[PDB]
Amino acid sequence: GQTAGELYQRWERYRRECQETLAAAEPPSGLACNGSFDMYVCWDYAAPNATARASCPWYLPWHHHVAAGFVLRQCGSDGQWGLWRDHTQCENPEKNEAFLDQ
Amino acid sequence: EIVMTQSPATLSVSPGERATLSCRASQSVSSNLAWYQQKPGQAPRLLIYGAATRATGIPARVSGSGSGTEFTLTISSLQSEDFAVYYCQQYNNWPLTFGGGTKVEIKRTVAAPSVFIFPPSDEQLKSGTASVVCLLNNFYPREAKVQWKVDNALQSGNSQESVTEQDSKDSTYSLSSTLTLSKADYEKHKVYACEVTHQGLSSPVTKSFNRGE
Amino acid sequence: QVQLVESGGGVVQPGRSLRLSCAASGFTFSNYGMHWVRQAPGEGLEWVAAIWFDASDKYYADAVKGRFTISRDNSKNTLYLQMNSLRAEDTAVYYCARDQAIFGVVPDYWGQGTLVTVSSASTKGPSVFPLAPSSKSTSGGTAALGCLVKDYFPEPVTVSWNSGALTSGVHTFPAVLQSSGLYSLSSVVTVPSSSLGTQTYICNVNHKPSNTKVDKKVEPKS
Repeated sequence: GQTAGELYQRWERYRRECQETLAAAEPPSGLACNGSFDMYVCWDYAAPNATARASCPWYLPWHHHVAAGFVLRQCGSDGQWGLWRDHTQCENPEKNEAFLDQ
Repeated sequence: EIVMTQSPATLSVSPGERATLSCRASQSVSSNLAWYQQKPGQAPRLLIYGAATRATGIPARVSGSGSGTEFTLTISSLQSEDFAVYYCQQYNNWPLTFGGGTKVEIKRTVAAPSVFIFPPSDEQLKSGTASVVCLLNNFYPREAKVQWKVDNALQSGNSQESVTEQDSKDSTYSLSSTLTLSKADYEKHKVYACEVTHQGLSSPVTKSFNRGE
Repeated sequence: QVQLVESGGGVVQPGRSLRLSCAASGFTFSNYGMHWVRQAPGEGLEWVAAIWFDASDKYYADAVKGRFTISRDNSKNTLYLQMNSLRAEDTAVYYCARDQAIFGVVPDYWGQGTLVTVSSASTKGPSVFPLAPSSKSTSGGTAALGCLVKDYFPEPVTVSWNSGALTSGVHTFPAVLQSSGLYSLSSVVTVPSSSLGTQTYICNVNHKPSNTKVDKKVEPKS
């Protein structure tokens, strides 16, 4: 009995958890990519030139099947997040857009 | 689908007064309801989501309330930009659905229309058709009725109406009704009359011309 | 900031297919869901479809089930709507809209839209006929006059008066769709009766789809 209202409400709660988590964390001493929410997952502060990881967000309907997965994103050398984001580990195990369109 | 119904279809409010709009869901949508504003010729505009949370840039005079099946949008004091069409939309479950819309118009005193009539031009006649135009200018409210008669023959189905947006200068509307005849039919008859009934007229107004005069 | 511009609108014959596109800028396209919403001329908003930020799932209105397909290319910042088996009642302005989140639940910023006309009619420029001022169009010290812009397809046309120099009191009515499938509209303007002998009144009609520009002079009849 999954509705749009429930999924959106769970996403909003995840977003709120990310805000509070980032607000409580002390920012680091030196250069680092800023902790941020990218509409999908919460990113902690990351070291420059390091690959950040974030657990698959719990609001996903299929979260139990990807609980041990991680989203990946690179922190640039100058302390700016890269644009690339890999959430393949967090995809629905039954993903297939061609048959969904069918 | 969850059916969203808004009331009233048109809300007449004086400038500076409060407008109160109603939206009803056919079943509970909790607080998963949004409100939109749209001016003619413009894209819609998010006002409220979560039934009561204003989007960024939305002034405090706009407020939303309700939960379950009954919601209210309130603008405590209407400014010029507030007169527009407002839609509600549920996102409790897909498919997403919009209400039918509520138009908020400027209320003014009753104003009767000026009725004018235009025979077809000789240039159009030479092409084989004849358009007769009855024009109703600067009236309020919007509700009006136009009836065409050609030598006392009631014309039904061969005319079309168009109405302008409300003109904020005097808060009035204008309406056109166009009667289309063939050239042969037009030249077989003499009296062309459009009759107008409107709340501003004590009795219906007839505007006519006689072909050849 | 947020910019959405739709493309691919135009005329399509009934039963045929058409694909719209939407190009996004001013925000990170891959972080948001998207929507399509349509509006028939003179009518209200009708939701069409929405899609996850990564196309994980897609949602469609009952009216378009089995015919429309929403999709996206995040590398090109483009949203698509593939429309098959189009019918006359699919005629509408089609809006592209960004979702407030990543699923497609609340369209929070909208594009300007693109008009889709489903009809078998042929492209045609209008004939422009005068609505001459007379004693039947006079009130006080003013006279009404205008232009009849008849039998064109498709929308839109634009009308100005005196090359834009006359703009106050101009009522350009919305077009009506005739039983022939061609559109027609009128533009009227109120004018001092004392100027009818010396001031020329010309309506400037532009129908870009048919490459038709017409200036029509309107004056009292003999």
